[PDB]
Amino acid sequence: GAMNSSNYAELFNNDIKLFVDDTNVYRVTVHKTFEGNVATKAINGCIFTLNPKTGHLFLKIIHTSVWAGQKRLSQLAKWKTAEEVSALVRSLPKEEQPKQIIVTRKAMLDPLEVHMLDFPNIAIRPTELRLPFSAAMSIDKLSDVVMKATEPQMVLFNIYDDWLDRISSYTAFSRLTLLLRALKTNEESAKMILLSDPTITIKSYHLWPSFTDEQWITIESQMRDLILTEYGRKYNV
Amino acid sequence: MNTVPFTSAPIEVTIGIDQYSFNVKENQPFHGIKDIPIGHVHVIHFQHADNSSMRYGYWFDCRMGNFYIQYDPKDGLYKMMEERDGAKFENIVHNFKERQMMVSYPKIDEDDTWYNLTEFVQMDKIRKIVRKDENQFSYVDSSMTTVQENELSDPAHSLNYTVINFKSREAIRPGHEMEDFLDKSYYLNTVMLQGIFKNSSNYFGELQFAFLNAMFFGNYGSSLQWHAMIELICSSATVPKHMLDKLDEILYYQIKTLPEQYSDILLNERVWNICLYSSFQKNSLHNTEKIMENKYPELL
Ligand SMILES: CCOC(=O)/C(C#N)=C1/CCCCCN1
Repeated sequence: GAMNSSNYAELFNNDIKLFVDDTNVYRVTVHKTFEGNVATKAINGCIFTLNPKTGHLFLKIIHTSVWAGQKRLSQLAKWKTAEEVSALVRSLPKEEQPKQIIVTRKAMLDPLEVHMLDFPNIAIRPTELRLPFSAAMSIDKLSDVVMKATEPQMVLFNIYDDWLDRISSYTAFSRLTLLLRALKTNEESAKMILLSDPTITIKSYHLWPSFTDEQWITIESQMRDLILTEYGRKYNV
Repeated sequence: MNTVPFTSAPIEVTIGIDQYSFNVKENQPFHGIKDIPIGHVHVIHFQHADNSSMRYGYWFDCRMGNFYIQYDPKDGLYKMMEERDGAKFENIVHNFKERQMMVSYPKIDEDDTWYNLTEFVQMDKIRKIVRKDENQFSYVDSSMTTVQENELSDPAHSLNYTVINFKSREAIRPGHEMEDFLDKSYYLNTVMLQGIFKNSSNYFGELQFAFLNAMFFGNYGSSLQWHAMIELICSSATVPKHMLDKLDEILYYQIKTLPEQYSDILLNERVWNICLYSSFQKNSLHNTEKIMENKYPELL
């Protein structure tokens, strides 16, 4: 069934699984027309497909051309997501195919279930965790590749950089979920935290700065402070 | 006008004949049912006074043979049988009518209810859903499960309705996933109507039979089948206009005949609210919508 706090261990076991987040697939800017009506202009999006155990991110870039001449785009986006995830699975060798795909929003269950009927042995699951994957476009290098794309394109990243050399996947996913939750609640402050120190750089082949273990503890503490703060700032506590 | 004679009534039982029913007391001098209209399938059904568990019954057509009921004290039920000696049977019946030991099938002349509930139901099709080929009549009861129910355990005692499953490869063409899932016309018209049922009359006959088994026996899988067949039409953007118009009539008489106090378990809120208010055909079922709103506004 669904995926909740009772089973954190299953995320980091040796059964291949992927999280799928469709929240950045269909992205628009809303503006006024010359006549004073409102219209949307779509911008490039992405499907965020993540192996939580290995950190492999399958970033499918959704070029705005895919929406041309189409109706009911928010419904189509869920089916387009499903179609691209199914295409990804079929492209992987059998031994790399996932045994479970967990969708971060329940509206994806039926579109994905229907696209994956050829794969009856892959479980399609919802989750109750409130995962902050929508903030993935707050990661500069991810945003950059999506915005620059001129055509449909898949780009492969490791969202954990080299962290698994030193920490476990339960800790890497926890750090990623923490950075992303912070970037989602106050992007400016989150980003100031990550970059205040000019001497800690982001390697060309990485997404996040090269923090030592001590510096990550300080960083992680600061993101908690931020999340807790904003939460007071929000409710007045 | 045909007759279904009873050998006797050894145990107290409510007997149903189509949409009619009457109470027979233990060892009361009851010898069956006369004046049964020819030209329709019928169902004769039973609920023992002492065990309201298991409603059970027999679908039959008096044109297909001479049938009678006889209680079996070993198996504990009223059993339908066929009498092949035509002369022995007329002679039995005539003695029981002379001594007036039969109830009269009580059809009011204005009343088309039964015809309207069974318009497309044929005995030959029933016998393919209920597989027991040595007999010309078909037994159904409350507990029988459907072939599809068994896939999700006795095959000989299953209801072999046509499997409908909206998230299946049969229903969804490769490359038309979204289109076929949101507009099931392909699945209705090509897969089911042209490929499996051949015509809408067979479709409607199975739909009507499912409802009647759901109503008379509270057979849960029949109710699932009836709702699935309604939903497949309503979720199709492209339906022949005569089918829509006939569906409206079919469902209207079904909803009209349902006991008021059973609406809570025989009617799926989700299917009905979708069919009448969300689906492509939301505006095509005027009679059904009007009776549903005036009789079961709660559900909606
Ligand atoms: C916002 C920070 O969130 C987390 O650290 C988190 C969650 N949600 C979990 C649960 C997922 C699996 C590992 C345990 N840590």
